[PDB]
Amino acid sequence: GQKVHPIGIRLGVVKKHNANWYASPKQYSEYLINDIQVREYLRKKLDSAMISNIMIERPTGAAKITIATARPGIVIGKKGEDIERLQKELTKMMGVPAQVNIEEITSPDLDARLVADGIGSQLERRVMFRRAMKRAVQNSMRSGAKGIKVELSGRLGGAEIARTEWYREGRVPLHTLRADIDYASVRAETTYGTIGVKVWIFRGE
Amino acid sequence: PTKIEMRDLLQAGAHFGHQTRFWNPKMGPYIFGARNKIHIINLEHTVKAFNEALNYVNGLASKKNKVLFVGTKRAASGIIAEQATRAGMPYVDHRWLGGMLTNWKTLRQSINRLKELEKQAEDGTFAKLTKREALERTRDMQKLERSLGGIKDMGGLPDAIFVVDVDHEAIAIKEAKNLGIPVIGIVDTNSNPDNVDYIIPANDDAIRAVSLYVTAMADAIIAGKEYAQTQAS
Amino acid sequence: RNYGTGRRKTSTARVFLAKGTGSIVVNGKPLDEYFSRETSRMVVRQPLELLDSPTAYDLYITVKGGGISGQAGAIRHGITRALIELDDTNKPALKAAGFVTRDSRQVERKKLGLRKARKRPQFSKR
RNA sequence: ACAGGUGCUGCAUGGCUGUCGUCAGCUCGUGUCGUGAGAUGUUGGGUUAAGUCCCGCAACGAGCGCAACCCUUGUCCUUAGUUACCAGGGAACUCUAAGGAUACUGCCAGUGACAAACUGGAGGAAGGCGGGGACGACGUCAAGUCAUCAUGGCCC
Repeated sequence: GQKVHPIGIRLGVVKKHNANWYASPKQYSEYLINDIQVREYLRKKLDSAMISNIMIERPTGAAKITIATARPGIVIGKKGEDIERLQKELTKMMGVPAQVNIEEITSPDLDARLVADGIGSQLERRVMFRRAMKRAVQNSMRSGAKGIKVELSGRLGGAEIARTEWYREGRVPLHTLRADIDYASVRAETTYGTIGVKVWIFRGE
Repeated sequence: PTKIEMRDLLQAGAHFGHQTRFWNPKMGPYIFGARNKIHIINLEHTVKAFNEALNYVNGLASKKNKVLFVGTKRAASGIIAEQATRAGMPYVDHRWLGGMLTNWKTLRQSINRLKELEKQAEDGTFAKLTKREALERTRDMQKLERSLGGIKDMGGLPDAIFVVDVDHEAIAIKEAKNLGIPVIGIVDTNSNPDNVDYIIPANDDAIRAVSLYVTAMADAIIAGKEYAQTQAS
Repeated sequence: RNYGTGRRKTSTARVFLAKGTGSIVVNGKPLDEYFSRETSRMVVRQPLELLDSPTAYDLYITVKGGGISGQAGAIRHGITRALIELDDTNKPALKAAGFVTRDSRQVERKKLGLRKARKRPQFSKR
């Protein structure tokens, strides 16, 4: 526990906030609470389709939610009937129409959250942690990442003593502020406890 | 020009060895004697060794084989370079990097970096660079080329290594034994003549003698090339 | 009408040089009335006097921000900026005095866990 | 059915944090050496804030650390001039807040291995890392937190 968040330290130099609205000092708190509610609802509902970058920007009441997923087809549904239900469920627990327009991740091996959640799903499927970690490294490296680091922390393989393991390939220079490093941290709820999964994908400058 | 005579070797002083204290006992066979506490080489042996070596390099050049010239001593620094450019063969004159040959797959990256930097300095990409940073990349080029200038166009292991002063270039001999490729080497009367397939007893310290040996090898290789060019039509 | 802008730690001054008797009016008030500090008075009148011309130029200064000595430093800097305007031969002497350099010193911020910019709390081994 | 539990186990854990320590280290691939644990690289001559850089060198390269990229302050320029400013309504100035300029050992003299570099000088608002911050390597303390939270197990 001695490292800054890669996204947060880069929030203004090369990255952008995944929430772009403006409020007044009194309105801001309720905007933020509603935003966090929508985010947690979305991440629990669309847990099948591999969404990674839900972005909330609300211009004057009406909002424009933008989810980026690697599998837009399943979350949109047939002719677009799941997306309408999602639209109205968002609108119900926000103020007025939440236009959710859905992007597409054309390289799911370069997004850190998709890699981390894949490793997590494999871990909850009682797959060897070393093999899952190495598979993710290989997949990202041959998909074209300039660097990938993946850290697995916890009771790995049912071990009584938790340990931290990791693999790195490429550069992933955390201290460089202009590095374009995607980062994700998820948890796999195994049968022996929680295993934390951290993924750094360094893509350029 | 495949047989070198004894007279020019005597003129160049290819017989002056080293002090009798520094001699290698394995060098005893081809030693004439010891005058004024300096060993004298047997030119009868030296000329026959040169004859066999010249026949070998002529055969390699006629089969379009590649021979690496190696010498980093002050006596053989520039002569190796100029004769290698004459013969169109790779050379090593500044310093033999540990692992030029055994670790050849790693040196590929350094040679490729040198080639990329030459290709960008040809068309000119210093416009996008600053005054100091362009000089930084240029000093990178010069430092990297000074180390790998002769082997930048060798592209794979050579089929023979011609070393001057085996004792100085011991690392090259050990690497060549490691990889199995033949060694044509010049041995003074203090060095180890083992792992040298073509032993040439000679003085490797004299500037004139070294120039004579390297030039003779160069003409042998060039004559091999001209003979090989006779089958085009 | 030479114009100089001087700056110090927080105060900013604008001075107007014009050949005259030597009267200095700061913020529409005389320099002595404005500055109760003898040191501040000397600091203001120093750039005029190192080159032997105190009573040669009339000065109209307008200061803002800062404190009593920061404003004096700002006026000195502005007077130097205006002096270099009429003649560039005075610039070497001003440089040798060290009046043309703007003092970049600022109040160092208070850091976290420290009681001041550099003052730390008391430490006990036990 | 269950919910609920600030009930227990930080010595089952995730996440988060302290600390050595913003110390300059910590490693890996290939090559080579050793029966081997390992070594080399990473040591040496200098130099630096720095494993910083140069030169040597059985090493050749790379990675995370250092530095830089980020924020603030120091001078100037440009766009703009209100609710800001006041030299003579003005579009000067301060200021405000965006975008840039400058600073690079760039030039001079010496010392230095024909080096890296250091010492002094000019110009400049600033001179060598201009000042301050954020950024905290592999790891160590079964370090702290089950009472933010999440969670394996135990318990009501």
